[PDB]
Amino acid sequence: NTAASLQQWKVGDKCSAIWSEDGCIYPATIASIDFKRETCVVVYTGYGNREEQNLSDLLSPICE
Ligand SMILES: N=c1c2c(n(Cc3ccc(F)cc3)c3c1CCC3)CCC2
Ligand SMILES: [Mg+2]
Ligand SMILES: [Mg+2]
Repeated sequence: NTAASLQQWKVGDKCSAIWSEDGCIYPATIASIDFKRETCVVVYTGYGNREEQNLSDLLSPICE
């Protein structure tokens, strides 16, 4: 699931996310989602590093 049925984000979606150390937003792909926790792991494009994010903190994709 019911949590997933009411969730906008899905594995593989493009989003943007805050890279907290530099205070700036960057493109990412959602690699994993825990729908109970409402957390995910994103893969930042180009760099390829992974980070946990709250689903609540994901942003609309950067225009491309
Ligand atoms: N692995 C990253 C690294 C940086 N950043 C920040 C950064 C700063 C300037 C820029 F043009 C692109 C990324 C980011 C990631 C992933 C998401 C954003 C800065 C150094 C490594
Ligand atoms: Mg719940
Ligand atoms: Mg669980």
